[PDB]
Amino acid sequence: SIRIGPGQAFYATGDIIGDI
Amino acid sequence: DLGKKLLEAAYYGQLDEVRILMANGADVNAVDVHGITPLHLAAYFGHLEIVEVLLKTGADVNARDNRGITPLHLAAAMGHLEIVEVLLKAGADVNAFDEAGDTPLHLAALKGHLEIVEVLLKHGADVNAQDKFGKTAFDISIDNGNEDIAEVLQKAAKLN
Ligand SMILES: [Mg+2]
Ligand SMILES: [Mg+2]
Repeated sequence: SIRIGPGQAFYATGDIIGDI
Repeated sequence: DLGKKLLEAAYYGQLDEVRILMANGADVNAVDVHGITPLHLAAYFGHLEIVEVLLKTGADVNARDNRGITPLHLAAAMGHLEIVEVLLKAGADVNAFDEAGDTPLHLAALKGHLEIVEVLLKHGADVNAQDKFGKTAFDISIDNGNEDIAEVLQKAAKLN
């Protein structure tokens, strides 16, 4: 999944954006 | 319905439709169940003119999604320098922390954007801010081997 560490919140938002 | 169309217009770079929707009463601060606004989407996808129109018509420059991500976080990570500059000029919080504790400076360092790092620093980005993993932007630049960014972050820290 999203790897745990720096950037994880950014990547989670990016993934959500990718599903719109 | 107008808010969903406005989100989609921002996503797909539909500048003229953004103008039309807001003339017809669309909420410039429309927000989805993830906390994402039109301004977030325009910042992420690099739609500079849409960023400008949204701000002119009242978009909250500092909107946080459900993960604490702001439009500035997204533009900084995605390498959109002019958008970064426009957001800062409009009052964007340079040191906004997302739910991982990352600031725009952390993300600009993570994705290796030298001039974005420099602009953030000139607007007061905090070299001492640590994310929830104990990392400053400098630590991130060391971890990803970006010597130029590490050098400018170390200089900023020394001259603070
Ligand atoms: Mg997806
Ligand atoms: Mg450059």
